[PDB]
Amino acid sequence: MSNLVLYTLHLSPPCRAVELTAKALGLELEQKTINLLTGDHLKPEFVKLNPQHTIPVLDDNGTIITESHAIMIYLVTKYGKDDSLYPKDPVKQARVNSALHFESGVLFARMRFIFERILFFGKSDIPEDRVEYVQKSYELLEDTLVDDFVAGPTMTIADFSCISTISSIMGVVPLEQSKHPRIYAWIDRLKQLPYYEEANGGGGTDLGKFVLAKKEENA
Amino acid sequence: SNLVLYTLHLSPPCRAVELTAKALGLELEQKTINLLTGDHLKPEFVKLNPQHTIPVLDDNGTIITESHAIMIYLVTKYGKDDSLYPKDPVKQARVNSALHFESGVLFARMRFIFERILFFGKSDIPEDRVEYVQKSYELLEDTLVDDFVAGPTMTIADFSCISTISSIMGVVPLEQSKHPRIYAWIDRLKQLPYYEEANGGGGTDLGKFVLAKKEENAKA
Ligand SMILES: CCCCCCSC[C@H](NC(=O)CC[C@H]([NH3+])C(=O)O)C(=O)NCC(=O)O
Ligand SMILES: CCCCCCSC[C@H](NC(=O)CC[C@H]([NH3+])C(=O)O)C(=O)NCC(=O)O
Repeated sequence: MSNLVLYTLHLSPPCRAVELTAKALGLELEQKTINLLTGDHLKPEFVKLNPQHTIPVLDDNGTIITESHAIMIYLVTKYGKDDSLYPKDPVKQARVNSALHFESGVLFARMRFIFERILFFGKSDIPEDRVEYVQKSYELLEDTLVDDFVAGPTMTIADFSCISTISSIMGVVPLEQSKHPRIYAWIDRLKQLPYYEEANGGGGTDLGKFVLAKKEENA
Repeated sequence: SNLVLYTLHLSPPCRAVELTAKALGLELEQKTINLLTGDHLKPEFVKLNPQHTIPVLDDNGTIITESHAIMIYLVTKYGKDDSLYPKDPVKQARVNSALHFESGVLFARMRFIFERILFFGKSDIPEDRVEYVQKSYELLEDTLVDDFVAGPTMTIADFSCISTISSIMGVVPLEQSKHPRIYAWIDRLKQLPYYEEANGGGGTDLGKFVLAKKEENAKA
């Protein structure tokens, strides 16, 4: 059939989670750039694909899938050769599902509460409370990492959500190494992947850099 | 033997679980975790959930944290059919997408509003917080193309959404004339014979309690 299509932007953290998932699955993704910065997500063809007007959005031969965590689950279920990235055991799957919602309701939400007002609303500060909210999220991630990976002894799509966000926010709200030895060790694991820098590492670094740059530019 | 829920009825994600349990005909044994007295910060609770949030499910020794994971787990283990959580990958992707919209958008913005009031002695709701919330309503309204959030059928994504929306509309006004789809979706849900007991009273009461805490904090 047709190559999977991702409506996407490499700077976007949930887009990078899907790109790591694809690489892990040995899937090739056709990327169509939706540039948020020149407003492409609000242009009206894109709004028909996604009424929430967010990226990523998946086009699988006419089946449209919105939302990074739904996209990654969809890809593993349909294109996985096993369920190592997304367990089929109800209990180990619950540990993954709980970690995905941690990423969306805590890690990504708090990051967005910090980045969006700068990238999109023209602000030039990061308030004391935002810093504390984010740093609290780092601490929750540290406490969750009782195992090598976020949702157990094995790497799952919940690791990809988590690192796509953490690698972006770390260079704005500092993640100090000694308060956070478990996160540090975990980053190291994921960096061992052959596709890590390419599918996430650098896009994360660059998003952090870009927010600081646009913030001096807003002050 | 008893499925146990570590819970507080005012908490939206606890009520989402309560709705799901009713929809499946399950009976939950509820154990109070009083967040207002820091029950969740105690070592006994942190052992159950290192993120120290409610709800936590205890299924005969098996510990399942996080409302959305718990609802899935429960439908997976106890559902007689798949209508509340589909097996079909595409249909299921539309529910999973609404669940992450509830956690990442509806709940996270409601908590960005409530938490500072209930725990940090704040008397205000900053302007931007109100704007985040109003924007969450508009996104939900645009999502409701069908009768329910993830299609023509009611799913666990409806329980998660209403538990929250029923709590925040008490505090940040959800204007009827601008959100007629949300109002019609609410009326569908309140038809459920277990709606009031499982959700309606708690949602209303959390709204009230936030409004009362806010006034209290503005005195002293
Ligand atoms: C260059 C910076 C990249 C932006 C950083 C935030 S990620 C992009 C943002 N995406 C989301 O909010 C997606 C959240 C959703 N939970 C998912 O995981 O897909 C968006 O499309 N926002 C557009 C909108 O919401 O209107
Ligand atoms: C008076 C009732 C008001 C409670 C409203 C917020 S709900 C309770 C709050 N729960 C959560 O954040 C859980 C959200 C999570 N994604 C889920 O759905 O399980 C909590 O335990 N918070 C504790 C913490 O983070 O320390």
